[PDB]
Amino acid sequence: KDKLNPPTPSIYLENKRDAFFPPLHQFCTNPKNPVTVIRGLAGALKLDLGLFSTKTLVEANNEHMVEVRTQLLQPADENWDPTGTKKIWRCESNRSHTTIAKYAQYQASSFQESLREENEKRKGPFKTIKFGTNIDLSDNKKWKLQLHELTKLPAFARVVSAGNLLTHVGHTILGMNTVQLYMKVPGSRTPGHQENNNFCSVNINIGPGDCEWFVVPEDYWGVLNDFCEKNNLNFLMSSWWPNLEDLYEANVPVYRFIQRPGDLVWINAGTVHWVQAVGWCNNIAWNVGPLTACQYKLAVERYEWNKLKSVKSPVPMVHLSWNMARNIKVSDPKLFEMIKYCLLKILKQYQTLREALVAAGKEVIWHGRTNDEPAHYCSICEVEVFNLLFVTNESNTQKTYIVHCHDCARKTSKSLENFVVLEQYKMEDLIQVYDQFTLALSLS
Ligand SMILES: [Mn+2]
Ligand SMILES: [Zn+2]
Repeated sequence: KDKLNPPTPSIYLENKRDAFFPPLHQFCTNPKNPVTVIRGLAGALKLDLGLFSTKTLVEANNEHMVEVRTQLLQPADENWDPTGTKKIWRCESNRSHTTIAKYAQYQASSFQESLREENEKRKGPFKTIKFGTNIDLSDNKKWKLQLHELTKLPAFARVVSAGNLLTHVGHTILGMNTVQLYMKVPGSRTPGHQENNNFCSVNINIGPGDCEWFVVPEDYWGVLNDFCEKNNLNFLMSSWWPNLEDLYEANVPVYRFIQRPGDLVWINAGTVHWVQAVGWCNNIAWNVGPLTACQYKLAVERYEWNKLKSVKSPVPMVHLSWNMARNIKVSDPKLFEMIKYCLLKILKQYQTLREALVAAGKEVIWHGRTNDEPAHYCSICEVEVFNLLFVTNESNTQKTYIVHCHDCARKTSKSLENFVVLEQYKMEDLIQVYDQFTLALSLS
């Protein structure tokens, strides 16, 4: 079917008016558009992409850390087993570290080398390449000019904004509400995935070369999960590169497009995607969480799925839900009902546990909290832990306060005799936040 190769939702910008036009924001967050390519974004805003060129990055912080992926240079849109015999989903990829200066040297000499090959005239086996990924641009003292340039974007796409759920978390989530950079050579691949907790993502290509993107809508993610399981792969944790002929056979639609320098790619919530560099280029990217029923729902879903799969959630959705109720006026009826429902479940579960502890003669110790204090996760199983923290007698004494969930504490100490129970929020105060959380009127 032609329906299996649909056109890319595209927007063509010419000037700042186009960029700040409110129907642009609405188009991107619309659940019917799995991806939006905003062409000419940098040119329309007069963004200086030069601030992210390799030459500029070397000057700024030449010893900055780069995560290296070593990969094979695969042909076109395919992925072959190392012997060149058959197309498979699993990708070979090995990890190491380097610096911006050292990777810059490789990026440049890579280009010079292919110029010489091009002037020499005249199934594998495949060449080996290196991809510089996940470069941390969180420090405002190291990247002042770079980060300031990105405040020129329209609000809905900024790293920080009043309408961004990740801004309301209240603390840093590295690489989600901070910027990451990528330095590439041709063939540099990002394997198949969904964003952390299904949050939207924003990506700008710095150039000078192009990237090629492959995209599948959220509601087909289960099909790809089966494919992984039938090929002995972990959908969430393994490196895989889909066989397009398999997807076509299974009637999965695939959006495919080219991202040129200055183009911005908006990946909508839960959209499955994978990417490869066509030329030599750098990219920047971060996450955003629009205030919509769709975004909140898909985020909660992935939060619960990660528990079943024993994978940590980078976004603490309990902590976030309470902050929304504390600080945000919500006027969408559907979104409001979702948050209210979740808070009620949290409150009931907490009341049940607390009464069980008291009925068994276990002391609950008032511990309170400092504000802007991040959410806590279990030091053993990495689940989010809210309000009641389980800490060993020894860790308490030393005031290291090393957090455990209730289940992990019980597994260690059958009657909790080795633990104390710390409480960060009074029940009356949580009940009030819940009771005063009501639907705001908006005529929009
Ligand atoms: Mn991504
Ligand atoms: Zn645990």
